[PDB]
Amino acid sequence: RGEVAYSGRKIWPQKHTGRARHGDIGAPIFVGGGVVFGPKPRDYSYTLPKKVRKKGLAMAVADRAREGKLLLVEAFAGVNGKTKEFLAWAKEAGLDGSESVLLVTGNELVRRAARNLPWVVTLAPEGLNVYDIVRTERLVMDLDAWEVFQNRIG
Amino acid sequence: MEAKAIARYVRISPRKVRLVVDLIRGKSLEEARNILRYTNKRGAYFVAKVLESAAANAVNNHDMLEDRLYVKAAYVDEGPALKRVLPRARGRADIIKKRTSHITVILGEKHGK
Amino acid sequence: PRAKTGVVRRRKHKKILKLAKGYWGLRSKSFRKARETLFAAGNYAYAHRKRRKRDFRRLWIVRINAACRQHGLNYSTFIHGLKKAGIEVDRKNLADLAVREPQVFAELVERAKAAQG
Amino acid sequence: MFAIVKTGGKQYRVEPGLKLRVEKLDAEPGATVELPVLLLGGEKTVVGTPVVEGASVVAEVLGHGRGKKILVSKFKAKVQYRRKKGHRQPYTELLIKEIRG
Amino acid sequence: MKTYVPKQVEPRWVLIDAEGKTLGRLATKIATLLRGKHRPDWTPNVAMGDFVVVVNADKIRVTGKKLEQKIYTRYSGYPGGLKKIPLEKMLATHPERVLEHAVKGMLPKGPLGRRLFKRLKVYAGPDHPHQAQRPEKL
Amino acid sequence: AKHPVPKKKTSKARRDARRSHHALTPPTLVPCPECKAMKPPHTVCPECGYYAGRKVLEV
RNA sequence: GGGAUGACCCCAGGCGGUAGGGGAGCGUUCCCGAUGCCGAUGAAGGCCGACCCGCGAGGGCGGCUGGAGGUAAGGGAAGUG
RNA sequence: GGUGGAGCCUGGGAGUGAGGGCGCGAGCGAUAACGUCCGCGUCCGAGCGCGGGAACAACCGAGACCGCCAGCUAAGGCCCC
RNA sequence: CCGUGAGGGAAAGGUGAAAAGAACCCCGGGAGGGGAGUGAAAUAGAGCCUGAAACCGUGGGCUUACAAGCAGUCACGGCCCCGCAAGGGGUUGUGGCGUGCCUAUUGAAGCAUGAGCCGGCGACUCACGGUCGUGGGCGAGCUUAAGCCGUUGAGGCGGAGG
Ligand SMILES: [Mg+2]
Ligand SMILES: [Mg+2]
Ligand SMILES: [Mg+2]
Ligand SMILES: [Mg+2]
Ligand SMILES: [Mg+2]
Ligand SMILES: [Mg+2]
Ligand SMILES: [Mg+2]
Ligand SMILES: [Mg+2]
Ligand SMILES: [Mg+2]
Ligand SMILES: [Mg+2]
Ligand SMILES: [Mg+2]
Ligand SMILES: [Mg+2]
Ligand SMILES: [Mg+2]
Ligand SMILES: [Mg+2]
Ligand SMILES: [Mg+2]
Ligand SMILES: [Mg+2]
Ligand SMILES: [Mg+2]
Ligand SMILES: [Mg+2]
Ligand SMILES: [Mg+2]
Ligand SMILES: [Mg+2]
Ligand SMILES: [Mg+2]
Ligand SMILES: [Mg+2]
Ligand SMILES: [Mg+2]
Ligand SMILES: [Mg+2]
Ligand SMILES: [Mg+2]
Ligand SMILES: [Mg+2]
Ligand SMILES: [Mg+2]
Ligand SMILES: [Mg+2]
Ligand SMILES: [Mg+2]
Ligand SMILES: [Mg+2]
Ligand SMILES: [Mg+2]
Ligand SMILES: [Mg+2]
Ligand SMILES: [Mg+2]
Ligand SMILES: [Mg+2]
Ligand SMILES: [Mg+2]
Ligand SMILES: [Mg+2]
Ligand SMILES: [Mg+2]
Ligand SMILES: [Mg+2]
Ligand SMILES: [Mg+2]
Ligand SMILES: [Mg+2]
Ligand SMILES: [Mg+2]
Ligand SMILES: [Mg+2]
Ligand SMILES: [Mg+2]
Ligand SMILES: [Mg+2]
Ligand SMILES: [Mg+2]
Ligand SMILES: [Mg+2]
Ligand SMILES: [Mg+2]
Ligand SMILES: [Mg+2]
Ligand SMILES: [Mg+2]
Ligand SMILES: [Mg+2]
Ligand SMILES: [Mg+2]
Ligand SMILES: [Mg+2]
Ligand SMILES: [Mg+2]
Ligand SMILES: [Mg+2]
Ligand SMILES: [Mg+2]
Ligand SMILES: [Mg+2]
Ligand SMILES: [Mg+2]
Ligand SMILES: [Mg+2]
Ligand SMILES: [Mg+2]
Ligand SMILES: [Mg+2]
Repeated sequence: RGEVAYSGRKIWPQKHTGRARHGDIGAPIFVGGGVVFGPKPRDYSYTLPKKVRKKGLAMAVADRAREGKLLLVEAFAGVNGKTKEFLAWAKEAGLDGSESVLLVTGNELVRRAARNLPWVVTLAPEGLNVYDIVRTERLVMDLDAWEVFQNRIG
Repeated sequence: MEAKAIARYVRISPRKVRLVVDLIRGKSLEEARNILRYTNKRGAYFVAKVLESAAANAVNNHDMLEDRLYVKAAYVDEGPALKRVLPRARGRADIIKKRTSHITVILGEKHGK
Repeated sequence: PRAKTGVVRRRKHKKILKLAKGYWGLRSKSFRKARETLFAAGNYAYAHRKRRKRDFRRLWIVRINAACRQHGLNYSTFIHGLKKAGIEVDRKNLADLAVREPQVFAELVERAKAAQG
Repeated sequence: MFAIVKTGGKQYRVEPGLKLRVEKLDAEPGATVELPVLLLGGEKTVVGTPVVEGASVVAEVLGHGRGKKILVSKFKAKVQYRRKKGHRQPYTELLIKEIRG
Repeated sequence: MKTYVPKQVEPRWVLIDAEGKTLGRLATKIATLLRGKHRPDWTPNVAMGDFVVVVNADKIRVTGKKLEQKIYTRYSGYPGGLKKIPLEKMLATHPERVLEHAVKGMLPKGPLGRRLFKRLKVYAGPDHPHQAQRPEKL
Repeated sequence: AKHPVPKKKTSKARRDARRSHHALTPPTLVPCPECKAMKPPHTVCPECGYYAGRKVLEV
């Protein structure tokens, strides 16, 4: 009510008018009035225990591994960013879009090639986060990315 | 069959015209013509005007013969009121409503072949 | 996110308005008046869904009496007879016999006055 | 014939081939219940005592149903006290077979 | 549940001689009769009692000093418009009124009750005008 | 805005019940004896002209 | 107490209620779920219903209207009745 | 003796700090007040839910979970209403 | 628009895919309509998407001029309407029973407060601390802040400090 473009002038005298008691057409009341406990800008971010983040990252992977739905790689025949090519190597690897795949690798060329696939979510190894591992069905890391992962688990 | 008319937004209060319209409901065209011809009300004029238009329709548009005709149905609905100021004493401004009516008359035929 | 009233209030209102169909004037056209009329009805029905049981304990008794009175005894006695003749069954409801089986009834009276004579 | 049986706390005037619903009997449609509980007969069997110890009426359970909903509304003025509950009395509909007396 | 409903039945008439009966004691019985609570067909919401012709009204018995002491009141909406008429005067004139008033104040008060009273014919007697049968009772 | 004011809003029934008498009554006419026309009794209408009775136009 | 943990069974008591405390739920807006799924063989909303579910807040299904959106389970926020 | 929505200990959330009628024991009063102030009790408050008392918060009866066109009672009643 | 002035300060968005925005004829002074015609739709016809409620009407069904009431409810009965039936829907003639809602109070139907009715707006939040409780992680320990590097809805590092 203190931020609307209205004047703080008392609208009508306090007594003897036959009307309700009011002040400035800027208080919660009155349509054009101000809003009571409305939203204000605010930061919804909190610091989560790093140990908890670590545990979860692993847990996320482990769990994916238990279903045998994990699959790390050494390299990619179809390298040199080009979907057609990735789609190629895809067959070979057992990926056909039946399942959504989280493909994490430090090779920008590969990254570029997958990416546009509706079923592919792509990340750089140092971007491995729990949310993504879970939103996808199958997880595909290269060995150089399985390391960064290691250098982060305890 | 039947022949409709309707005069929208006439500008005479409904209550006032519902009064003359009720006079002709059910009468024959010919008989209803004489009634609002000698009915001492401002309304008559309007009603007559729409009544006569429905008659002109029943013949020309759906050929029914100016004889058999009789007001099968007729009612007047309320249209948007015209709000106007009326200066009262002591500063007071009052809102007088100049009502408006949608007069409707529907005709039909009596005997047959 | 803002969560305006939207459609939730019209619905709750027209719900009550339906249970009010049939009520006089505004008690069936305005949510406030209807809402109030219902509170009362809600209560009467409950209150009455009991008097009913008594309203018939009543009826039956007025009849059983009227009927066994043409046989020479009153409701008091009759019931005492029965209750005493162990035939504690009849049940005011079923002593409607007085209307359907005037003989099966009469027999029941004899048995009643007998249990006392 | 015509009899007067006692079932489910109440007591009804049954007869040959008919019946309404009585309280909820823990039997099964695929069954037959006997209301040994019986008084009076068409030819006067007035249970000189509680029951007519020997007679009885036989009824086949058509099945079980759930009564029409009744609504119990409690309201207490100037106290913001309201309560709304819905009610359905379980019933077991019978079919009278014969009165063995 | 069993039905009960008697359904439209022709009403029976009844002739009574009040010769030496004391009203109030007589009146009560004409009432039960008027609403027919003496028959297993009794139904609260319907006029289904007997019709009752009372003859030999007047010459009605009353105990104590009720003559001269029993007063009938009547109020016109006007000021000082309360009239007091002792029993003797009512019998002396309008004698059937004594037995009607008595009975009337013994019937339920709504529309029905008001209608059962139309079912009660009182005469200064003897002899009446109804040859529509007439079982005499005591 | 002054002294006596109505205590309650008169209900729709009560309002309409009062107008039970506002119903209009048909004009009373009769056939003119000189021409085929309806007009009020004891009055000179245009149509005919009254066996001379200072009438409108006619050739 | 049964305990085959069957959260369903018999046994035993209890169940008026203001200020209040406590425990369960219904619905609204929005986010993940969504490059999904419903949708012109008709979205949302509206108007009806004597049917189905629920103790209740409601949730269904059906007819009419409407004419382009809607959004499961499972969770998350809050200008939420 | 007494297994009770008894008690005791620790902690979280209270609300309440205008009470009222009746009985009994005192004061005040004028042994006047639907008065006033304490004491025990009890109801109302929050049981303006039900029966009786003509009607009627607190008098007599009695503590309403829901249903029944069954039964026995309570106070109060049983000539008609 | 208001006020001399400083100054106060509104309301008001939506045809349709496309104007194809209704030639022309008929009643009328016009308005407005009825036909014709456009369109998938004209109760999309122009302050025109959808178009609720209050409110005003026309037609029909039941029902009312000896009755009396917080307007309902329980029970029968009549008439009308559904379905083969059982059963159900609408209305209400008698009978029984019945002191509005909120608020405030010891106590309200109260002749104490508030409300004409309807629709829409309308009130226990957020930040940082604190204290209990609780779901987890790690536990002789736990944890980072600013900031740095990364992403561009990816997270790491950072032990000052508590
Ligand atoms: Mg400004
Ligand atoms: Mg300001
Ligand atoms: Mg100031
Ligand atoms: Mg005022
Ligand atoms: Mg604003
Ligand atoms: Mg003036
Ligand atoms: Mg002036
Ligand atoms: Mg006005
Ligand atoms: Mg009884
Ligand atoms: Mg009894
Ligand atoms: Mg009350
Ligand atoms: Mg209170
Ligand atoms: Mg009306
Ligand atoms: Mg409780
Ligand atoms: Mg929004
Ligand atoms: Mg999405
Ligand atoms: Mg289609
Ligand atoms: Mg939406
Ligand atoms: Mg709010
Ligand atoms: Mg305790
Ligand atoms: Mg504590
Ligand atoms: Mg104090
Ligand atoms: Mg005090
Ligand atoms: Mg004090
Ligand atoms: Mg106390
Ligand atoms: Mg005190
Ligand atoms: Mg006390
Ligand atoms: Mg004293
Ligand atoms: Mg006192
Ligand atoms: Mg005293
Ligand atoms: Mg004090
Ligand atoms: Mg108490
Ligand atoms: Mg009490
Ligand atoms: Mg009271
Ligand atoms: Mg009492
Ligand atoms: Mg009482
Ligand atoms: Mg209890
Ligand atoms: Mg008894
Ligand atoms: Mg006793
Ligand atoms: Mg100026
Ligand atoms: Mg076309
Ligand atoms: Mg449209
Ligand atoms: Mg559109
Ligand atoms: Mg529109
Ligand atoms: Mg409307
Ligand atoms: Mg009508
Ligand atoms: Mg009279
Ligand atoms: Mg009449
Ligand atoms: Mg009634
Ligand atoms: Mg106050
Ligand atoms: Mg209080
Ligand atoms: Mg008043
Ligand atoms: Mg008041
Ligand atoms: Mg005050
Ligand atoms: Mg208030
Ligand atoms: Mg006022
Ligand atoms: Mg409102
Ligand atoms: Mg509103
Ligand atoms: Mg905090
Ligand atoms: Mg905290």
